[PDB]
Amino acid sequence: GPEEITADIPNVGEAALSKLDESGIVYIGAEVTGGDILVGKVTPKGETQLTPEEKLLRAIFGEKASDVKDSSLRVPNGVSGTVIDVQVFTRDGVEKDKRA
Amino acid sequence: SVTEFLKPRLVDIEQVSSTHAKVTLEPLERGFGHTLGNALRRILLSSMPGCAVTEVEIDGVLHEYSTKEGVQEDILEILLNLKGLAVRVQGKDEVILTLNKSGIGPVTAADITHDGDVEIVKPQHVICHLTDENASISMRIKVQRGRGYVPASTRERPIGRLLVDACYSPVERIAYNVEAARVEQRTDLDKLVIEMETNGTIDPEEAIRRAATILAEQLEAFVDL
Amino acid sequence: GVLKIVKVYLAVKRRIQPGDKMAGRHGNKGVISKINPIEDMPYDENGTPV
Repeated sequence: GPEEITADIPNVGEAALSKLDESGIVYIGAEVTGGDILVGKVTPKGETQLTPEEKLLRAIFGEKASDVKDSSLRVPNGVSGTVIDVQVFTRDGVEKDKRA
Repeated sequence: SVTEFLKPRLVDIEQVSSTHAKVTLEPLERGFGHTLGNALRRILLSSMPGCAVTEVEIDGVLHEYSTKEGVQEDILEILLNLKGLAVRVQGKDEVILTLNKSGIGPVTAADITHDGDVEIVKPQHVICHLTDENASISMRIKVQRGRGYVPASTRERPIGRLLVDACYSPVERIAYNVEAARVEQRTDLDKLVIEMETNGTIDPEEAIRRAATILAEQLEAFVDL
Repeated sequence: GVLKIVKVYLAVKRRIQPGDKMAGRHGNKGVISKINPIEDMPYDENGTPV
């Protein structure tokens, strides 16, 4: 499957997603420092067999947390500044998000 | 006697301008003129308290690196202009002023909403310019009291609140001169004239008294030892 | 194989500090060694520091 830019990163907490908009992109004018998430992206991991432990995890914590990885863009250590501009380039035929 | 020193007093205060003054101390013994003058100059240039703008909020802006439609200046230039605003706060250590303006023309310090405890000493201070008839600007300005230079970097906030470095020192420059004083029956006494240039937000006499109090409180540690 | 690209721009302000390189127009370059307080700088008869 394809990689998705999205606001639903299951493992991270609520605060770390406070500066992202509905499309998973940092707001214009936000003050960021090292380690802050700029763009939220998830990489799918796929297995068609569900072990009983995996079934228990899916039942308790939901199926979204499973079969998904984290590959978000983060500010490098020792880098700070203010978000002044964001530009989105989308391939033709692909649905555009709200920010675009 | 030789162990008794004649002590100075504030004799003359001349107001050349609203931001320029002269203070006269007389009489002084041999060598005490420069000794007092250098210390007073250092204390006045280093330790005077004042009020300064620290935070700004504008409705349509998100950060300092943007522009507002109908305003000829960038947000950064507006903040730099606001850094130079001279305000005398007489009742509190923190206040919030409101500015609302609309129509073509310069927006200055006289357009700030009146407050009982806040005095604007330079109403002609230009803040920005509106170049469109259907253009309005509204802002909230946070002013607080302190001393010295505090950059905003050294000191979460919502998006749209802009920080500005605070320079609380009201004194712009200090000079002093020692002349020969004409006392009743002695010719070995001096007179100290202190020329003070400020921003008009502090009285020269209270500044001199505050400097003397600071010097005395710092010196009282050497008395006991 | 590329679906989307997102570019983000960060702006920062750099102030002067010891270790920065200053220069003139006559080949006189140097490095700042100290930031001196205003009352320690030399001044003229009018009290204007350098």
